[PDB]
Amino acid sequence: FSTSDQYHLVITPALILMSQFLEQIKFNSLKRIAFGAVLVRIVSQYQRISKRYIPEVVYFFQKILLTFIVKPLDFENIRLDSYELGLPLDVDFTKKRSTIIPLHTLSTMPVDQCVSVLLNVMESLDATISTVWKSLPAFNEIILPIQQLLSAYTSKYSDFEKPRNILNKVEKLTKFTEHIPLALQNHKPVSIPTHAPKYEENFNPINKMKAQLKKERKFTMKEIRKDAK
Amino acid sequence: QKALPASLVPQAPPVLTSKDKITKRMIVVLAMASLETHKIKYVLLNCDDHQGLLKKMGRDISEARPDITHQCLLTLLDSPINKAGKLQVYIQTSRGILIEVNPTVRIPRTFKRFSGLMVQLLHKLSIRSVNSEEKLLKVIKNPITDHLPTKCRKVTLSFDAPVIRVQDYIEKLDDDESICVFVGAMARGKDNFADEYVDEKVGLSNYPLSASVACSKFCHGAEDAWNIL
Amino acid sequence: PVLTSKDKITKRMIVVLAMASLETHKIKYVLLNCDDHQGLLKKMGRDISEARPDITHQCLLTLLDSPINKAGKLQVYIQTSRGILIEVNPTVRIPRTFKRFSGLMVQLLHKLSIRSVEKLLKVIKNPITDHLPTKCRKVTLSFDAPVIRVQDYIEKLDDDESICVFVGAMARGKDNFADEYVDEKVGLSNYPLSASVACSKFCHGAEDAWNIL
Amino acid sequence: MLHNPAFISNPFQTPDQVANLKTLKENYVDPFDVHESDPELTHALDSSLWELASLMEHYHPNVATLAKIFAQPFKKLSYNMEDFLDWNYDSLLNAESSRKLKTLPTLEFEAFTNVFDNEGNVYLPGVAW
Amino acid sequence: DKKARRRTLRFYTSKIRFKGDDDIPYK
Amino acid sequence: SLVVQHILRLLNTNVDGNIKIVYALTTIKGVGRRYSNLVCKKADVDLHKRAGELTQEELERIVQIMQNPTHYKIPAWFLTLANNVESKLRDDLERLK
Amino acid sequence: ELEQQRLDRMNGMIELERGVEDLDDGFWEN
RNA sequence: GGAUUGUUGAUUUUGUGGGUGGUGGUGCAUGUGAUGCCCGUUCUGGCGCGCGCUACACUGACGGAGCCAGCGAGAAACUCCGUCGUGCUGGGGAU
Repeated sequence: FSTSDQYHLVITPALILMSQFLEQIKFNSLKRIAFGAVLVRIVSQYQRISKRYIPEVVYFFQKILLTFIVKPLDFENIRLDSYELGLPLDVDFTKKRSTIIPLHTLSTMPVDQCVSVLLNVMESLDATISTVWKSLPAFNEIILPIQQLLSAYTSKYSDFEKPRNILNKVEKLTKFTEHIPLALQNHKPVSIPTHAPKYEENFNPINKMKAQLKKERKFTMKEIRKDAK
Repeated sequence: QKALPASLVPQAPPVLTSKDKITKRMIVVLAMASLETHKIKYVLLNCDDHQGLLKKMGRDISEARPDITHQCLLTLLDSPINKAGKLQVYIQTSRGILIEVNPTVRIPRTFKRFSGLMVQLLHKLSIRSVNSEEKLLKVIKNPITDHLPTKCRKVTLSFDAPVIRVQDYIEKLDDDESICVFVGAMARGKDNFADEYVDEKVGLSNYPLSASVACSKFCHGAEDAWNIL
Repeated sequence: PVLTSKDKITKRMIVVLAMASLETHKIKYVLLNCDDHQGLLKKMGRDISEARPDITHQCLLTLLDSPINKAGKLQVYIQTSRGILIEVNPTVRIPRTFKRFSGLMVQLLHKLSIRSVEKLLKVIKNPITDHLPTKCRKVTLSFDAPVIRVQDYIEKLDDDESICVFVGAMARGKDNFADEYVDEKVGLSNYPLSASVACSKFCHGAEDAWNIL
Repeated sequence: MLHNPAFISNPFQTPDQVANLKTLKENYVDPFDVHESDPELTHALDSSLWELASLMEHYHPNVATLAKIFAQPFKKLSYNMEDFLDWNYDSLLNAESSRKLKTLPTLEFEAFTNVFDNEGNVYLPGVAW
Repeated sequence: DKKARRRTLRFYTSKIRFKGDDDIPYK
Repeated sequence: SLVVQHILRLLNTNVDGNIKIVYALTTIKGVGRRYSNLVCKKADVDLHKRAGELTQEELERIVQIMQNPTHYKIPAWFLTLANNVESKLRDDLERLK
Repeated sequence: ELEQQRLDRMNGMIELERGVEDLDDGFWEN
């Protein structure tokens, strides 16, 4: 089916049903988070062209990133559902670890699995920043909470490179984008009112029946008088 | 720092009226319109359609062209100055009939239906809208000067007169004042039909200009002057 | 000099009356009109809304009578709706009345030629692009497009080049008739403009830009 | 806040006016403070609603249409709030099914060799069977 | 509460141009 | 800082909030000055108010007063031939000749 | 042809050629 | 062992796919041209010349109150207090 449509029979209920999962599901288990991670990928490609904004993708990203750093006491506006999924400090974050999540592993489910789910979620974040949020006028507002989260990632894990590249990438986008006051109610001036004329195509300088009676009755009345005269 | 207007919703600029004299404006007097009716049904006399009858009237067929008057109103009314509510058209028929053209009217594009309106207008003395809310074409009492704004500049289009820039002319004129252009829809004739009322005559180009071309050229520069766009 | 499609070097104004509805119908062939021939067009199956060669006449009338034409710096092309291209000689003096305007187009479309004793109106082979100047800028009139000052537009353009305007003679229709040839779309005014008004406004700007006067 | 008229560019504005406009664009900073708790000191009135502009790119069509109202003239005097309060994910899905107008299903001309990635053309890169 | 104010706003709700070369309607 | 008190739609009719209640309701078809006065008196809406200043319950009471006028004891007062002629006259004309 | 149709559908051209704005008639009301 | 015809005999009927503009014109080149260019049948009906009066409201409309004449033998306009309000409106009263 054509994903790049404003309205579709199957995509729109699927996307609405699907956006519900990115927000409603607790995502309090590695299986649950990995399910959400793949859910992100499909919605990302559903908008591979339409490039529309899905607020749940912002919400899902914020909690999962914070879920793996559990709290640092600096993000009290983010609702966490599990505090026991914090990644350990001993994690290397330099080995080459597969970011592809098999769906068959979902049934099976530790640190390596937790880290891999983080990357696949993390890699999707760069694509969303690079494509979708970059165009949006509120990019700085949308990326501001995410930027703070990744600063914790770099500070906690210096060796971990993925947040730094995206933090550098995020910095590049903000520099070029000109954050100017929005201007939308500039309207094209409306013309003077407009009416067509009313008339008769062939102009005369029961209604017809009445006139015929009047015209000739006078003729009748006149001619009787002269005859009687 | 300036407070914004309460309502940014577009409002059509007021339909200017002869009773209103204060507003700065642009009056165009299509002097010497060849508009005459006659029963065959009353039909607007034309140079081509009715040659024999107008000979029977004794008037020259050369100057029996309501097409020129029709063309001037089309470009004048369809001009984007009219859409800005800053222009009216007066028509001084060669017979001596002065017609006020409401800026809101829509003369039909086809000349045949235009002729239907003129025999229609000349006989009832008026034209009403399809919705019956405003009088669009109304004949008005001579002299033309009374209907003009109290403070107004009068000029005629003269081939022999010095060539001027319409944009520079209107810029140097005052603001509260208005400008009157007496355009000769007359096909060929001496340019004195508005000498009594007008104070000076100006040329628009070195080359001869049709009435439709000259008035259109005048108004386009006017919008460059007042930035009507 | 009377400008011709052969000469490509000279800076010239090409105003293109695209999608012109000048159609000949025989019951004898006569130019179709929205009002004169309503039942006949219904039998032909075409909508009478887009059956107005009237709109095309005034555009030619204002273009040909503009001062720029008198200065020998403007040419007009007419792309008929069915796909017939017509070049309008600048020297032609088309009739002021529409009835005589219609009588010429039936002669032109059938004879493919109107000669005087150069050819005043000539049907020519499509596409328009080959006839246009080699170095030439192409634009149309789009109401939705940003509004631009014509005088500022022509001034910022180069000198050896030329500018083409594809003006849509339709009563109503989508502004995609000349999308294939053109490189950009420009609006002339915030308010909608008639084909006659818009080109008359446009040609006035060209006269001021070059000081044709 | 929705629109600052000082930042509109006019075709008639003189070159000096153009230059002054660019300097104003460069030096602007959003003054709204998110951490201030007193609503009379947040400096929100000097800010603008860029966030509402993003919502007009919302994935849901009708939601995008509602956000587009800010780009349209404010002819409507008020909106009946009770018609917008109790909406849920279930209600939206039910409303989608109970649609007044029914449309034809469309298909994608683009072809993907594999729906999931391996462990030519892959639909879902990064996810594997 | 919704039903109460649903009654309120019924009385607040209020139920319910040529351009270019467009000609006047024929007849 | 918290103190809680232009148009309105009544009977599917737009009445300007600017006008007095009684004469704002007069615009309603079938509603006269005296009838609107009586309705305002029955609703216990003191007549001086503008249509805009009326609260919800007052508008509800006005609607109930009108929609059930007998229920609130409102007084009962408030709630071819031409061708034939032409043919006959033509016969008269012919007979006269 | 298909690419132009896809661009049209992305912009709100819905094929029964109506518009998305029409789908928003009474949706919020009920 | 009768798909189908009007008795008939595989000529059709049904379902799915599916090429065709062609008893088509108009000119061009000694009829011809992979020519250029475009794109029916039978009936049934078919006034002119003139008067007088009322309106286009705020000097007005509506609700109360106050009141003043003279002709002639088979009252109003008006004044006082109120409502309304520049909206073809509470003017207009045809259908």
